[PDB]
Amino acid sequence: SIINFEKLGGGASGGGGSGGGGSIQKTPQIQVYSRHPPENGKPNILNCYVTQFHPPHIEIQMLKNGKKIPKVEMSDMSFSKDWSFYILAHTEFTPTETDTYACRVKHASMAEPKTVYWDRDMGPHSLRYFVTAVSRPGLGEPRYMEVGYVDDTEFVRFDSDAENPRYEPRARWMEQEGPEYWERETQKAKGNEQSFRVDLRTLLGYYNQSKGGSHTIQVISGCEVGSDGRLLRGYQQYAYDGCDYIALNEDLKTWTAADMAALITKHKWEQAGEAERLRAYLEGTCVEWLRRYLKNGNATLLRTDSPKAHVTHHSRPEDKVTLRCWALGFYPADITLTWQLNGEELIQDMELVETRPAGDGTFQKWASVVVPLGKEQYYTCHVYHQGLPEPLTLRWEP
Repeated sequence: SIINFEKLGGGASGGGGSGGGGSIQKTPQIQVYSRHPPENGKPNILNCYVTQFHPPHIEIQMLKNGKKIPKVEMSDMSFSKDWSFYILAHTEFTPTETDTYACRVKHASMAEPKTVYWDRDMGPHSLRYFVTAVSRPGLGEPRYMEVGYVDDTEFVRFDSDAENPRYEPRARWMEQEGPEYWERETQKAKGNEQSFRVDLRTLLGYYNQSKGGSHTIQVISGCEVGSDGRLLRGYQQYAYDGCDYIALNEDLKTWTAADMAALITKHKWEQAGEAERLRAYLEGTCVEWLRRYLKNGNATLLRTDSPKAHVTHHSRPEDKVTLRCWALGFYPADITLTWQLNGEELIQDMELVETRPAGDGTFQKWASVVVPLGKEQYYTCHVYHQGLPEPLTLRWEP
């Protein structure tokens, strides 16, 4: 159960100033890949994973031979610890030897759209809420969202852009909670929504910004609990336009304000004793709810799926070749892939991609290294996953 938020601003706006402000935007990183190994003629799923962008508004199109693919599905949007957003776009497809596919992304951080082609060669716990409020002048009321996570597993979601906004279960095990729980969570969310709507208007003034620009307020609120049931860390962090604004310090008593706008909120919260209110929520209410969700999600939550791995071989200009170590279908996402030459790790020359979702709940990752042609048998790939009884060792097999 997410906390009921206290407004960041004093209420009254103004701050005689317009067209005086705006922060850096973050460029999207893109990966295009199939869910399953690509076999010509076999239906598969093609993914376009877009991460690290800010603001949240983004346009994604998937292309087949240069033409827009009409039926492209989009996952709900989320954001990570660094405040940057991520989303997965996917479409069904049956790959062929000669059909080219690509993913095109339009985002304010870039001058023109970016097209990325599909290259098909060869023991604690935490309850955290990720909150997003995005103003959108002209296009309507601000979009407000509350997303809940038990150990990085999304389990509840409230989105104001739904037809009649309501908290929804995102894991089957939350279906146990009765009507009173959902009703109370839904009403608290709508109350929180109003708080952020007012803060959006107020911070617009604190930063002397134009009235027609879209801005974002984000929050990460929650608790990390040790196996002994004791609070390990409490979180109450805010960002404005993707940059730190204010956060409760580890002492659960004082605040760290990132700029002068935030000092106004800090002073306001110190006088009202907001830190004490959060400390109580973080050490009590948050921990109690986390225990209740862990109980209900028991049989589902702890589970792990070890990576199925293998090595692929690819030509490089002249006497060099690339060995690519693949780790597929694993869960959770945490994993380590390394290449060794003579029992020694070659981290400083490996090429790797950020771990990514297959779209079926599992993850994928690969690490590669360039080696002399004919020396492939001198290298070994090591896959360390928490689901592995023992770290895996693989070699290229011809």
